[PDB]
Amino acid sequence: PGDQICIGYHANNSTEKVDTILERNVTVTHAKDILEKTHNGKLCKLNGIPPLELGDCSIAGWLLGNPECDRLLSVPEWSYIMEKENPRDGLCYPGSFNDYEELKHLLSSVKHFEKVKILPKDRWTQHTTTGGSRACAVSGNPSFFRNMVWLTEKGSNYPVAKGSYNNTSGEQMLIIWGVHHPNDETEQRTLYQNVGTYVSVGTSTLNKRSTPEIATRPKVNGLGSRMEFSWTLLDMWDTINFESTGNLIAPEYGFKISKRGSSGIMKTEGTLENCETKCQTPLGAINTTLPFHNVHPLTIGECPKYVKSEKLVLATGLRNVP
Amino acid sequence: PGDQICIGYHANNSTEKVDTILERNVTVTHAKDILEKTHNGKLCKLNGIPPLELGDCSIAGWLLGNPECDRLLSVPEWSYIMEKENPRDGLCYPGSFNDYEELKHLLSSVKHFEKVKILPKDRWTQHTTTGGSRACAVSGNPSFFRNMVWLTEKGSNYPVAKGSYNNTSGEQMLIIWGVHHPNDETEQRTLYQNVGTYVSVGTSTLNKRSTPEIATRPKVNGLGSRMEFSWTLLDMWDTINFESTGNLIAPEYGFKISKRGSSGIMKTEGTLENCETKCQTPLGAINTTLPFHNVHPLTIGECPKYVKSEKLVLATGLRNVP
Amino acid sequence: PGDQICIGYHANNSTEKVDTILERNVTVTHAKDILEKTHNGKLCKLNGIPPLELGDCSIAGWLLGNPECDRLLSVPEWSYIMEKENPRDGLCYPGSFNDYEELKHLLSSVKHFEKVKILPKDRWTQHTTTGGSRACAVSGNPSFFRNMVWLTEKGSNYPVAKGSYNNTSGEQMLIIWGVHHPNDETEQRTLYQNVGTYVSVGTSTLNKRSTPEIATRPKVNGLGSRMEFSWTLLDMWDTINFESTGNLIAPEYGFKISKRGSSGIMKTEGTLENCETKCQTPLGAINTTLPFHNVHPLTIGECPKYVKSEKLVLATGLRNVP
Amino acid sequence: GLFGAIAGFIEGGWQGMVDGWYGYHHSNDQGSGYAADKESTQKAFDGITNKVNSVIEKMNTQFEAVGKEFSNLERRLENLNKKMEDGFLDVWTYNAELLVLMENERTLDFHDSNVKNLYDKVRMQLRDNVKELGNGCFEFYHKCDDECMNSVKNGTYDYPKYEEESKLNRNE
Amino acid sequence: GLFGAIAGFIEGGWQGMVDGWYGYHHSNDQGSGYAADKESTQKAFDGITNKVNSVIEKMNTQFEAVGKEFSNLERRLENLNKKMEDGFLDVWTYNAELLVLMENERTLDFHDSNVKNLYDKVRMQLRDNVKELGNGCFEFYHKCDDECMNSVKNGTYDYPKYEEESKLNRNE
Amino acid sequence: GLFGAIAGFIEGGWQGMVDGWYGYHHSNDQGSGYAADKESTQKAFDGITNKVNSVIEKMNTQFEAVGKEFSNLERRLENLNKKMEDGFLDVWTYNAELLVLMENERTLDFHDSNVKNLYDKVRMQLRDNVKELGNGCFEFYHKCDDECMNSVKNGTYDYPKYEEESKLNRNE
Ligand SMILES: *[C@@H]1O[C@H](CO)[C@@H](O[C@@H]2O[C@H](CO)[C@@H](O)[C@H](O)[C@H]2NC(C)=O)[C@H](O)[C@H]1NC(C)=O
Ligand SMILES: *[C@@H]1O[C@H](CO)[C@@H](O[C@@H]2O[C@H](CO)[C@@H](O)[C@H](O)[C@H]2NC(C)=O)[C@H](O)[C@H]1NC(C)=O
Ligand SMILES: *[C@@H]1O[C@H](CO)[C@@H](O[C@@H]2O[C@H](CO)[C@@H](O)[C@H](O)[C@H]2NC(C)=O)[C@H](O)[C@H]1NC(C)=O
Ligand SMILES: *[C@@H]1O[C@H](CO)[C@@H](O)[C@H](O)[C@H]1NC(C)=O
Ligand SMILES: *[C@@H]1O[C@H](CO)[C@@H](O)[C@H](O)[C@H]1NC(C)=O
Ligand SMILES: *[C@@H]1O[C@H](CO)[C@@H](O)[C@H](O)[C@H]1NC(C)=O
Ligand SMILES: *[C@@H]1O[C@H](CO)[C@@H](O)[C@H](O)[C@H]1NC(C)=O
Ligand SMILES: *[C@@H]1O[C@H](CO)[C@@H](O)[C@H](O)[C@H]1NC(C)=O
Ligand SMILES: *[C@@H]1O[C@H](CO)[C@@H](O)[C@H](O)[C@H]1NC(C)=O
Repeated sequence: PGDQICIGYHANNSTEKVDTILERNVTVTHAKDILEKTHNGKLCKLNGIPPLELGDCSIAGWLLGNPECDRLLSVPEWSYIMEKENPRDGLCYPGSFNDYEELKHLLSSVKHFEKVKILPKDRWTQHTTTGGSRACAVSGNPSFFRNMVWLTEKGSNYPVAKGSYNNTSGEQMLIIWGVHHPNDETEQRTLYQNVGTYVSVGTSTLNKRSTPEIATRPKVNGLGSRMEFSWTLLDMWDTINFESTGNLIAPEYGFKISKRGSSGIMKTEGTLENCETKCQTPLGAINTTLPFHNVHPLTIGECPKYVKSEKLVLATGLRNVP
Repeated sequence: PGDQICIGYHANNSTEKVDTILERNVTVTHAKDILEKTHNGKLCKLNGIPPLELGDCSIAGWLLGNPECDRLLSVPEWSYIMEKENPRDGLCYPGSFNDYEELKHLLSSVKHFEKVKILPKDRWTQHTTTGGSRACAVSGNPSFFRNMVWLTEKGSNYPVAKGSYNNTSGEQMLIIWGVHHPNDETEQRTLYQNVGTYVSVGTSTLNKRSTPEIATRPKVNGLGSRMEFSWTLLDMWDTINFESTGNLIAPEYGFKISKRGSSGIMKTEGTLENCETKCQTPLGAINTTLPFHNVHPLTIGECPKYVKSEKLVLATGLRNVP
Repeated sequence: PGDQICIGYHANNSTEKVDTILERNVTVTHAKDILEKTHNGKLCKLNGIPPLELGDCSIAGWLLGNPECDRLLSVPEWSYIMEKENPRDGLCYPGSFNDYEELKHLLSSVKHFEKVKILPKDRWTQHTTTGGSRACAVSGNPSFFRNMVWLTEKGSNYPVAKGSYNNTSGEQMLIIWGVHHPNDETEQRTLYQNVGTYVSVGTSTLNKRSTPEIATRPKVNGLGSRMEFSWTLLDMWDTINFESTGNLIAPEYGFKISKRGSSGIMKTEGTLENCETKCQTPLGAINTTLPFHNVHPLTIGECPKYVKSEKLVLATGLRNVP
Repeated sequence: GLFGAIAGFIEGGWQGMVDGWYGYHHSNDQGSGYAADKESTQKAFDGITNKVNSVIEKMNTQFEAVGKEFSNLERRLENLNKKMEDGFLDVWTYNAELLVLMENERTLDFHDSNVKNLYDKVRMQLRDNVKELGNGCFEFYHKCDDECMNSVKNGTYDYPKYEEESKLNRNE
Repeated sequence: GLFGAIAGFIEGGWQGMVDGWYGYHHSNDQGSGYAADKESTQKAFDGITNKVNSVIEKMNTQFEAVGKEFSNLERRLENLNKKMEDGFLDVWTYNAELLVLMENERTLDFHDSNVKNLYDKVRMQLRDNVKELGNGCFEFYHKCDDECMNSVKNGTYDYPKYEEESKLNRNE
Repeated sequence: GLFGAIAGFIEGGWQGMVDGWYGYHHSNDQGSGYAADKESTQKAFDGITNKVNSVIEKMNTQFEAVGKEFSNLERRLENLNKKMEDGFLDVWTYNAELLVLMENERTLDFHDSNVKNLYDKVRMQLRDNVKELGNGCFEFYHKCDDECMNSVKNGTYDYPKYEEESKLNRNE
């Protein structure tokens, strides 16, 4: 019976488990979990910059100036935009918004606008501009989208309406305009006096026209009439020309793109809380140094890479043997 | 010369071959082929539910009611739709179908319609409705799409035609309408008496109009004229309004979506056989428990995963050594 | 002290390094670099067939026949098309080109055209055809796109203009036409005498019409007017019919697709050099037998597979041990 | 192979061992025959069954092509759709083929390791009561009956027991 | 495991060896105790640290979903977008899960190899001055003090030194 | 490495062995020199040649970017196209880089295994007619001439032949 040296290996009281191709549920002495599965359940500032919280307003409601969205008439730079799935306050006067999804996509790379009064309402001296609707009422009286101008007959006449704006603002500018599609001929006559009217818009690259369509339609927000909006990005130093014999809904303002960068519209019913993050998801903010997470695929900011995994655990130590 | 115990391994008469990164064509004692390469060459019922076999009819021919498609006037729930590459019976009266591919895509998630007589033909009391064409003839006489109504002059007059339908059916409803584009002015006058006509359609969300275009075009099915069809999905409890002074091709029916789920349109020249499957491909039905197949990428039902591989064989046993 | 046989392994003076999952920067006796990182910096013939070098011309400038592009009036088969990012010579008369990106995509699979005089200018006996513009001037005088015909008033009249062409050429044919949108009413009257004009185009499958839009727009190349071009592919044995009361810009020529195959439009500011390759990138031509390259993702010809890698080196020998 | 046993120092397989992947052949005064080692066979079977399930299960998260149609004015969109569906198809074919190749390599080497480890287990038990012939066999420095062979095959060989009997044989 | 040491011929681990992954337990007249082998532990630590970085770093080139919206007349385009984003998501989940599984397999086998190689290093040094017991231990054919044990643990055992002392012990 | 031979118990390589990856150095009364083992070298060469072809061939089913253009009103479509082409590019870069890393790991270990197996083959043949020094060398208990060295290098050493000559040397 003599002396001994034995070779052996570490064991401990670790219960950490990993999988292999050949075996599952192996206990190891040390392991590294590389998957973040937690978040704080809140919508936060992103690097100290708050999101734009639309509340009950849609993108269209904001930019057109639905009177229910007046808190948004001037907003500071944002880090992302929060929009509800079905915002209540959009087109108060019913209708449509051409290339709307394209406009929202643009907003993914815009972090601020400066709203510029490009076509001041008071310069429409040959037309009435006080036009509004009970569908956009404020304090019981007819009103209208704050950023738009409904031109109507003045003194029983509607002369050719021409407005133009040269973009001297120093950046590309978003401009929206509309055409009013009445319910009937009496509406057309009372509002515009003219028939067979048109709305023409022209820049160096855009030439888009419209003839209003009179037709009885199902009532929405009380009206069978509609307003159809369109938009363009006016390049620096380019001019936009509006020309109409009736039915033009003119912009008073343009939105100069004043800051660009990676942003996004987050779909959420929630509200901004007093918290800070580098990584925001629609479910809540992530604070981790782990390389992967499984929280949500639609994240904004400096985030880990998303995977569908329930677990990602790397063995680092050896098989833990009793 | 003493006793022996030897350690060894199994060999057999297996000729099963596998590949590795380091070696190809290795004989192993046991292996598992995980790739299904066979099918029954037939189009079958899918879980006992037969497909809708269009035969020589296109989707448009079916839904408009081309008289060559009369067997399809009422069809039961289906599991997939079989359509030929170039069906003969589509628009018998030549023309076009706006957003047709979008309509076919909708059908991938629809498994049944109930055709509802939304605008019964007899209620057009101020217009002629018996209008047809030799291009859609039946038994040697002019006829027309069974589901549509060609409104024409009655008593040498064409009053404003207005029809409306509130979708009380309990599901979203597919509705198609058209506009007739004549070859010449004499055709316009004989059919409608009016000039500078229009077709307007309006729901809570859709506002789409048209002015017919008179122009000489190459003859198709004998005609230089055309009919241009459009469609919409009418939401539950929404109303559709048709208004026209000429050239309207009105629907008589709507197609209520009565069953939803994963389906699809299979492109095939073949015919349904009396067989049953859980997995259908355009080449034939698959019956396997194997996890992969290489039969065709476009499958319907509960199928294995498709790969381009000619072989997928996993070694399970060891190298088979003589 | 006795005899010895030792087992050992090769070493050499190789400094070749490879990476593994467990270790980086390992010196090996032999290795195989499988990544091509070099190119010749030139644009070359591809298998002896030169590209079509547009120079300062755009695709539109070429096909319409901008007078600055006259060297391109007849061009032989090409292997790829070289286009600048912002070619100077496109629509000399300002306007737009409908479905332009679709047309460029078509060109990826076209290697030659035969330009066919489908509607010879001299057959417009009831209209003036010598119409041009200072915006497309040649030697100080007004001129016009070489492949197009600007129909105007003759003898103070503009009768209905009708032209038709049956594609007997033996292949599908690209045909372009336009509509002129004036700046004002005096322009419309001086050019066409008629008002409320239209341009209609019809084949067996296409029915596309237009009413010119008169409107003041910002000046481009000196003009507030515009020309809006459209195109179609006319099938073999199909007919195209043009009909107009004013504002038609007719094609004189069609482009018969005379050779098909894999091609492409390469965006480049450079010029063709006297060199030969099997693989062309926008940065230069590749000559390698290596399976991967990292030169540029947009290659034409028989090329290696592109990856973003800075290095791909496979160990073939063993660890090189001093 | 990697572990040097299969088609290595143990030069060939046994057609005569039909009841397992690895095992024994013994030879003594009472006779000779084959017997599978049940323990090591079962452990390899369990691993291999786990392997195949793993390879299948990881490729159940695979792309499926959906049938869509496009107009003659939607050729770029059609091409995008086609490039996408083909692209994923190529990725998944690659994943499947590579996984099978890499894992086939590992399966053959796993079996080689299992044979080597079984050999080593017996070797480390018999010690110098046997000669290692170099061919997978051990030749005993003593008579080893059926009960004696049975002890080796289940790891109950009594070396302290045969210690003296063998040294005399080994030296004489 | 692949190399037959961990949960193999060395049947279990040591709770009493807290300062490393692999090492020694000695027993002599002066006493007994545990000591980690620092060299082999550090080399494995370096490899494992490299492994984890590699697996992470290779999956930093990963797809990100971008939020886009589509009209009720853009359902095919919407579906294409969804199939694409889901498709890449499935590919990257597959890459991550597979990489972790395959590399976990290799990590356990790496540790097994490191234990076997350490054992073999000591074995090849002690030669016939010890008996191989078959359990990871070597029993000395001589008294081996603390300085003697310390020489083995850092590879400075003097075999030419104990050569004669042990043969007499081994034979007597 | 995994098999413990290369930069392991065989501490370094031989600049003097220029004709193969693995082999011999012998030393006797007649002299000394290097010789590659042709059989094991060729078998490894065949495997390595197969490996490189495999890695290349499996990534010939790779995505290609096609040049398409989009209007200023098709920004979502443009972004979808870009995300797709970039996405596949990232997937294929990942596949290529990972495959090369994993297979480089296996290539170094393959060579290590081949050296260990060659060593073991010679060991199991010479048996106790030699001493295992622990450094890759065997020292003979007899004079082993050039013809004798040549028999070992091609596996025709006659142990039954030198059996008695060596035991006397080994014991005396
Ligand atoms: C619009 O205003 C601009 C700025 O005053 C006018 O002038 C230039 O436009 C060019 C267009 O590329 C710019 O590059 C220059 O910055 C501008 N500077 C100058 C010299 O004026 C432009 O003329 C105006 N447009 C019209 C139609 O008058
Ligand atoms: C269309 O018919 C419906 C059902 O009769 C009418 O009424 C409601 O419509 C709302 C719309 O959201 C539904 O939610 C209800 O189920 C309906 N029930 C009631 C109380 O009638 C609707 O008024 C009709 N439309 C018109 C224009 O009269
Ligand atoms: C256009 O010209 C063609 C060729 O002369 C005319 O005829 C046929 O058109 C069909 C259409 O599918 C082709 O398949 C044949 O090759 C043509 N051959 C014959 C018999 O003519 C066609 O009639 C002309 N179109 C018109 C409107 O007259
Ligand atoms: C893993 O093993 C543990 C015991 O070691 C036991 O709870 C169970 O069998 C396994 N757990 C899971 C989640 O599979
Ligand atoms: C595989 O090996 C067999 C003989 O073992 C022989 O037919 C041929 O060389 C190989 N077959 C194929 C299909 O490569
Ligand atoms: C790789 O090793 C070399 C010396 O062997 C040395 O230059 C450096 O540490 C490493 N080089 C790089 C590029 O990492
Ligand atoms: C080992 O095998 C023998 C057969 O001779 C048997 O008697 C004994 O019980 C076995 N031991 C174990 C551990 O089962
Ligand atoms: C080996 O260990 C002993 C401890 O007794 C020490 O004296 C000696 O310096 C060590 N040798 C080396 C290589 O450090
Ligand atoms: C082995 O090598 C010797 C060289 O001395 C040669 O005579 C003999 O033929 C060789 N045996 C084989 C198997 O070729």
